[PDB]
Amino acid sequence: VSGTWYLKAMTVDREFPEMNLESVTPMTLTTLEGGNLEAKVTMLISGRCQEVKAVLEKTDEPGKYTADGGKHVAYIIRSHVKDHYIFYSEGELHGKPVRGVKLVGRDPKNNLEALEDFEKAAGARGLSTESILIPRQSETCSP
Repeated sequence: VSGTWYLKAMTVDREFPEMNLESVTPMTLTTLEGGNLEAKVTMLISGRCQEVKAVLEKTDEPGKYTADGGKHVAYIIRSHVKDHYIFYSEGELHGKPVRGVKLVGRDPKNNLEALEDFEKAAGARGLSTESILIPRQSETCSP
């Protein structure tokens, strides 16, 4: 899964209306020695370019990862649709609990079959009434 991916869809959390995702850059996934994953992506949130970087540490359970010393737990399941993955995670952001589902794919273009799969995952996670944001794609970040 190493290489470039795109954040194609995501459930929006009601806990941080102060944080609005305006645009997102491509995502770079680099496979760490040991089975871990490094996800890098820059997000234009409320005017500022935030460079995000997460180190996903493997666990005894396939598809399950942790980060920030277990303070963040994530599940990465292959989508029924080729070149897509459904990402789910629970954690804390600024001391406030947060969880969401994200759709990532090799191609930035909208794929309705993948979106349907993503929507089914959001339903399974208990987030089906939350807003869904199909983010604007950008090659770079600039306010």
